[PDB]
Amino acid sequence: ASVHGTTYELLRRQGIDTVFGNPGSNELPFLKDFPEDFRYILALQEACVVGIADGYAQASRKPAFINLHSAAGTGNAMGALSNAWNSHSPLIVTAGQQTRAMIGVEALLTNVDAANLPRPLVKWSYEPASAAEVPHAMSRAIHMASMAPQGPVYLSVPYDDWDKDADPQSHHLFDRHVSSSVRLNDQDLDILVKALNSASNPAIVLGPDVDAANANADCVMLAERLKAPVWVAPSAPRCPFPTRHPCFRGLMPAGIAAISQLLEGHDVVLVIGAPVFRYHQYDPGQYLKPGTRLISVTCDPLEAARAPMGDAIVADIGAMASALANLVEESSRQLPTAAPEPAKVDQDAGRLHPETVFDTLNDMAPENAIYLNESTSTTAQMWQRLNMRNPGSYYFCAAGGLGFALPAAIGVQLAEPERQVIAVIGDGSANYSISALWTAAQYNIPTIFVIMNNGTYGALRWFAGVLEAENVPGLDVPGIDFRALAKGYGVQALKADNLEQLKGSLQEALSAKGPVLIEVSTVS
Amino acid sequence: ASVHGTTYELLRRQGIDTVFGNPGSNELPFLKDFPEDFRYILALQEACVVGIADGYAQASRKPAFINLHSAAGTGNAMGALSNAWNSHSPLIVTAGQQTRAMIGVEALLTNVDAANLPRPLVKWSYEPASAAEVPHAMSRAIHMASMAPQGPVYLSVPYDDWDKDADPQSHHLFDRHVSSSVRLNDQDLDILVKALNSASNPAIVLGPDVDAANANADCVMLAERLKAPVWVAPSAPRCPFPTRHPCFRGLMPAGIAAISQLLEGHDVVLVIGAPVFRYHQYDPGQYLKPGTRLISVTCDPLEAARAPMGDAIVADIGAMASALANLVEESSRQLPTAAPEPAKVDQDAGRLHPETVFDTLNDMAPENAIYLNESTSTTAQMWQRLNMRNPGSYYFCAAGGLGFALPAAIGVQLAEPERQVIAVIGDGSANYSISALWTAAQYNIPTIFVIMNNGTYGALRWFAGVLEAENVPGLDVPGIDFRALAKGYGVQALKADNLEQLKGSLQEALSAKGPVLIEVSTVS
Amino acid sequence: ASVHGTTYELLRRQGIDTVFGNPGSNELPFLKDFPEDFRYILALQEACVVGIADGYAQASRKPAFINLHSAAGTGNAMGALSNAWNSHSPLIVTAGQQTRAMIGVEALLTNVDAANLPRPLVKWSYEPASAAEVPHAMSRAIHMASMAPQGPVYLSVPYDDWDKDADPQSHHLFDRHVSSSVRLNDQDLDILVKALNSASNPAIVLGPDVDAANANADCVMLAERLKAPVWVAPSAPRCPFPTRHPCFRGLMPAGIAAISQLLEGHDVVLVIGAPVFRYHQYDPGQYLKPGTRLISVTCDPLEAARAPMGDAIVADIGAMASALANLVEESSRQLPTAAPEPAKVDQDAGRLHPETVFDTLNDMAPENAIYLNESTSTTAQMWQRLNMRNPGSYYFCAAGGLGFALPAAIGVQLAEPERQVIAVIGDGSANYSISALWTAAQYNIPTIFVIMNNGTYGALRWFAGVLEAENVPGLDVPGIDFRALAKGYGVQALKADNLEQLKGSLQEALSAKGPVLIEVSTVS
Ligand SMILES: Cc1ncc(C[n+]2csc(CCOP(=O)(O)OP(=O)(O)O)c2C)c(N)n1
Ligand SMILES: Cc1ncc(C[n+]2csc(CCOP(=O)(O)OP(=O)(O)O)c2C)c(N)n1
Ligand SMILES: Cc1ncc(C[n+]2csc(CCOP(=O)(O)OP(=O)(O)O)c2C)c(N)n1
Ligand SMILES: O=C(O)[C@H](O)c1ccccc1
Ligand SMILES: O=C(O)[C@H](O)c1ccccc1
Ligand SMILES: O=C(O)[C@H](O)c1ccccc1
Ligand SMILES: [Mg+2]
Ligand SMILES: [Mg+2]
Ligand SMILES: [Mg+2]
Ligand SMILES: [Mg+2]
Ligand SMILES: [Mg+2]
Repeated sequence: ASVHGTTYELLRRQGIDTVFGNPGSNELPFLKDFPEDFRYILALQEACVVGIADGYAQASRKPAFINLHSAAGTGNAMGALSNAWNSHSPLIVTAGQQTRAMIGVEALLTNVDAANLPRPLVKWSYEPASAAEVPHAMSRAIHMASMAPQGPVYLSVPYDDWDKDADPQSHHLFDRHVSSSVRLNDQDLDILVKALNSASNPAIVLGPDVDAANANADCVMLAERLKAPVWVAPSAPRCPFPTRHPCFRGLMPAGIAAISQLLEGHDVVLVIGAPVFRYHQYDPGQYLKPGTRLISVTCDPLEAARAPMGDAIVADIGAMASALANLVEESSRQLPTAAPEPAKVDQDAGRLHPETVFDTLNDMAPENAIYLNESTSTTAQMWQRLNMRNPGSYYFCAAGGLGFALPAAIGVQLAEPERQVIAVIGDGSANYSISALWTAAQYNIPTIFVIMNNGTYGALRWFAGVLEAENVPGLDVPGIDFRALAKGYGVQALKADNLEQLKGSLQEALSAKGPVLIEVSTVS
Repeated sequence: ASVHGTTYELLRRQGIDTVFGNPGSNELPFLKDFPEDFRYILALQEACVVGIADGYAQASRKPAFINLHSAAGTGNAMGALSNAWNSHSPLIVTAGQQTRAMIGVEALLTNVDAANLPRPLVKWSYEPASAAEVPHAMSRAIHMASMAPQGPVYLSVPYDDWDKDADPQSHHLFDRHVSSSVRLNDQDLDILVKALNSASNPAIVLGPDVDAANANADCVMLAERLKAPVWVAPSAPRCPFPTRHPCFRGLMPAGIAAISQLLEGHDVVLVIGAPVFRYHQYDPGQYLKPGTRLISVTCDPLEAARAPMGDAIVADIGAMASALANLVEESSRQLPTAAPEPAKVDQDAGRLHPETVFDTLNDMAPENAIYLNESTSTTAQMWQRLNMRNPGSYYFCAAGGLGFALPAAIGVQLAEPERQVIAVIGDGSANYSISALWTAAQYNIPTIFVIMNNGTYGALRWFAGVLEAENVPGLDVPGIDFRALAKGYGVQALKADNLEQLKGSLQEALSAKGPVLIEVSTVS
Repeated sequence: ASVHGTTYELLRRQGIDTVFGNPGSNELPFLKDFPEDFRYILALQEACVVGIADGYAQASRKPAFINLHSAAGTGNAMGALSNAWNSHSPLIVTAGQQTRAMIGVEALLTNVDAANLPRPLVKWSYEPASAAEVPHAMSRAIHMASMAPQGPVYLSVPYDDWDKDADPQSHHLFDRHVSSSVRLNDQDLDILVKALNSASNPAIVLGPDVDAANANADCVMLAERLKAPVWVAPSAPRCPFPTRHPCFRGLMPAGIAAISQLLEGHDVVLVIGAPVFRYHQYDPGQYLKPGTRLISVTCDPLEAARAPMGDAIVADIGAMASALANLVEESSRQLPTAAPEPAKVDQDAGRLHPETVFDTLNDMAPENAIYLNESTSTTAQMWQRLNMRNPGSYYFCAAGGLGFALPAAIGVQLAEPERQVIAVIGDGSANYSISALWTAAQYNIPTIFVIMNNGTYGALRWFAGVLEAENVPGLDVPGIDFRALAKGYGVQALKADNLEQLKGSLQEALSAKGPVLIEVSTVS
């Protein structure tokens, strides 16, 4: 058997059937004779390739396979990997290396010191010492990406390895099943449960890993039993709780002071599947107000280590959420009252306010719609005006790296063909991975792209204010015709300069059979 | 003064007055109060930012300053840096870090293990241990990028450093002048000169570093004195010799066997400013045929070390070229006869043959035009059909990383306002850094983009044929409207489906006052 | 031929004939059938192996070859490499890797992520992608270590590579000659020479690289022509000037303020072959007093970049020293007056004062003796009381890493069999690489070890006093019998509790035919 054959067998046996990539000569020996049980998804640029795969992996809750071209290709995807790292996305990144016979002279396309290139943005980076080792190395890649805490991995393979003979003993790799579905031991778990049962005024903070583990339901239960309010950890990469459940209290602002203020009065704060805490703006203060004790359940040792306060338990979020939900007692306290609906902002017949757009989307989008957010200055209003009842309904660049939403929305839509994906992207953000649109058109992936156009890097103008910065260059991005760009890549385009047009566009997009981009004129 | 003030003073004192970047919050403290003697060039995506700066640096022959946003921003430019590394481009890459007070918890936007991120694609990567150290660190960055062998450097700075007080002793950094303009010692230089004077049938091979050092003229002289043929080293990132000079013998094919064959019969082969040798395709054979001795003059120790044959001298290409040109004796041998003009290929009234395009470009483009090449399957014909008489007239992604030409052409044009830049880019390559177009429009940089559209990854289909590799997915890129894309970013667009239209388009583009993109229908 | 045969051929052809190492199974395939024209020097511990090789390389002024055992072996030598890096020691460090067939499972002895292990203490670190590449990789190692700035390199080789067939084209590696013997271009050199000729009160500061390039003589000339005082850069790893020459002004204290004070009044300060400046203690002040201009000639770009002041020229120290010495005019100024002999300290009939020891050594040691210093609290008196007239007469751990002197002295003695090597080592320092003594005994290398025994980490106690730091543990090292330790490794031992015994011991050691260790009772 060839390394080629054995590797594809390993891949299918491990459940992989899709390859996201952008071809190069170093990868031809791998891509040739592409198995009929596999499908290839092409993207015009590596940032888009990984972005799409990322969305696919996050939504499908299974690892995604990627194939890039040597250093340059890997390099173009580094930004995307920074996000994947923060979202614990199980991505298997493979890149073609020059033929071993020419790595020495460093012939064009030689990935020099390869394994070090994607570092420190991957859980594991490696290049086999021989062709027969490739299948084994691939096995390691697959599991390193899948084990908690999930994350991106990198494997570099010289192109002349594929045709070489594979080690017969490689078949032992095919059905290996590795599990990390673990939870705190019984004795210690009871101690925790008792603490929760004793809490006089508990509070729960949920992170992206909850949604990744599809522990949403269990968390809803846990929250109802403890009759506690639920917040989403700051800089939320995903939505781990139904935003209209009586317990939900929204997205926590990414500030130290802001959060300790919010948690004040709560004797026990239980954080699940989130870093403690992904702060953003500099909002100095107390990590926790006196009287508040924090307990963190994370799937990542690195998260537990850097938490500046509280205790931590490193385990599987799904296993823990389930266990806790079924052990805590039903508190006799009154279930929290649902937060009131947000106020309806004034809206004339001109350019739209973000609030108006979200309110409209909320009214017209299907209940199981999936949103992606890369409209950097409107995140707060968005989290308040969109009723997301189900899991996997929200995605935001986990590392703040723009250029994620657009390609990722295509991946998500590819993973969830039965759920309408709607990506709300700022006019500035839309440019980073604009070429991703082509993939949606080509494979007819019905993603809807709502471009919020205010002609400026809104969020930055905001920070400029708080940072009290003046004469800052490059904050405006005028002169971009998104309908023209959509046309450039074969995607139906619509324009919405006012509320009536927005409604009309949305209605048309919703019923359209292919991808659709709507350029919305928003207020600065 | 502040770290902010002192740094800008250091920058201007070191000749820097332009900042290429894409803003983020971590960089606001640095960009605020932007000095009036500086200019900011905004690009919609980091790959474009570095690409533009790269072209600017290569053409201006002076370092270029870049400002990116934390990890994600740096990550998006990794592909671009792979090229910069191969072309010895003096790029000073600076990226904003989170405020020191929040690096510990790893707040959103914290560049974790920062210095390791751009490795191994930079000569130096660093993050200061204190705010007062920033100016010094900046000084190191500037010089590390400028000293031979020039290359990209990385400096990460926590955003709260800028407002801090600078060390008064920093003024000692302002006017530091570091030189690496060195050449082989007298005794040894004479030994070399005598060897060249004794060569019965010498041959000269020139690399990108010759053009970078503007040693072109001196090399022409050297070639005429020795009455020797001149070749351009394989995978040429730049053109180091007038392509129509009687001695010129063209671009060497990137094959081991092909090159040793070419050099057979030449007793002494002098290679200047090039790696020995940037092979590409696997063309096994002898590094050198018996009877051929090789001598390499490189500015990079890494190049001299990995050369699989011949002797080497590590020194400044400019200094050496000059010295050699003035010391070698005038050989009595007959000056080589100029190569004959390439044949005119058959061309009907339909889609154009690449040859036709280049022949036309050669006839219509100004004599001091500057070309950029990212039409991967037509490089050979291009090098044969374009008469490039002057230095800095050709640029090709040094590492083979696509997405360079388009943004780089804008940088070159910005550096050479008096020379018409014409970038010939394949329809596939054009997508990688498509958003760069916006910058050309915004700053009205009159670059001309000629998109060779054959709807496929030509170079890849070719190779597929050698590998007789069949069933290779993702080799075609149909459905892209480049005129629409150009419109999307505000750039005048034209279409050329045949020779007459090509001529008309070129003529219009040439006289146009702003950037122009021409979509040319080429044969598959 | 085999990789084994071809590599040894490359080694001998490149002038290497000695292998310093400590064997392991991964290295057996390389060491078997050890060529008769090579010699192996065994050391009991890796820190000693590299230490010995380091001394050998520095004295012989040629690269030294080392062979260590996988990660653990490389690991034990990391401290030694830190010194080698600071002294620009051309060391070729090779370590045996597990067989390629077992690197995947990480069998015992697998050097994981090998190339990263010695980083950042090596100029180049690498592991070949195939057996046939080994000879080429070795070639790169040899040259990367030898080119300016010289330094240690690392090459990891799977043990199953040696028996594999070597690429026939490898013979092209055998006689490659790479040169970096370069100097500033003519035009710019004259500008420099004129500046020196115009200096009204020039000063010269010499570094270790001067002695490494054996540019001592030329510097003496240069100093006499300019009639300028000469200082040795702080933390001197070597002695670059005859310490009793009328111009010599001694070792500069490693303090910023101290040095700018020393240089005050000198309009032009020329620094050659030294970092600007290897400060040690925190002595804040001005880098240079107003009126002083500094010019640095360094062989290391990293040195030129971090210099906080002055101009710099990166070139070969030998070439530059020679050129300058023969171009500067003979100043009409009065040649500096030789510094007076140091005062003779009071010495009773008890424990000895360091001063007494040095005075005695100076009187009894041959004029071409070679000293090594690792008596951390007596460096100043030593530099004042030892008349070192010739080059390669002094060595001090370049990075301050103790455990260098003892093994290095053996290497130096092995390189200079005709010069008596005398290593003055503190009782604390002697322990770090104590086992090195065995090698001296085994190969009968007549090194003389003078242990300064005051039963305490003297230098640290000093610093403690500045910090007025009190209650610092682990500063005393009582209970060590060095004569017993010497006996343990088969080295003749002597004791000196007073001046008469010292004289007697030295006299006996000097005439002894093998290594000799003298334990000297010094005052605390
Ligand atoms: C790759 C990358 N480059 C730069 C940034 C910094 N940045 C953060 S928000 C922002 C503005 C983008 O705004 P847009 O999406 O147009 O909408 P708005 O800010 O008005 O919400 C920028 C440039 C980033 N996060 N990622
Ligand atoms: C960033 C990056 N991704 C992928 C590749 C691999 N690659 C090399 S040539 C090529 C084809 C691009 O072709 P195009 O420019 O459309 O024209 P051609 O000359 O090939 O017909 C590709 C995809 C690369 N070099 N760089
Ligand atoms: C490997 C290593 N460990 C620790 C130190 C720190 N250190 C510096 S000087 C010193 C004292 C050694 O003293 P000794 O050689 O006995 O003599 P004296 O200090 O009295 O001169 C120590 C422990 C070091 N430089 N290197
Ligand atoms: O795929 C390849 O071979 C490689 O990326 C390449 C091919 C042709 C031109 C530039 C770069
Ligand atoms: O610039 C920033 O602050 C940062 O990149 C950011 C801001 C807002 C949303 C996402 C990311
Ligand atoms: O040389 C080896 O094989 C290896 O270092 C080894 C061998 C036996 C015991 C421990 C370690
Ligand atoms: Mg990296
Ligand atoms: Mg905007
Ligand atoms: Mg094409
Ligand atoms: Mg290390
Ligand atoms: Mg002591």
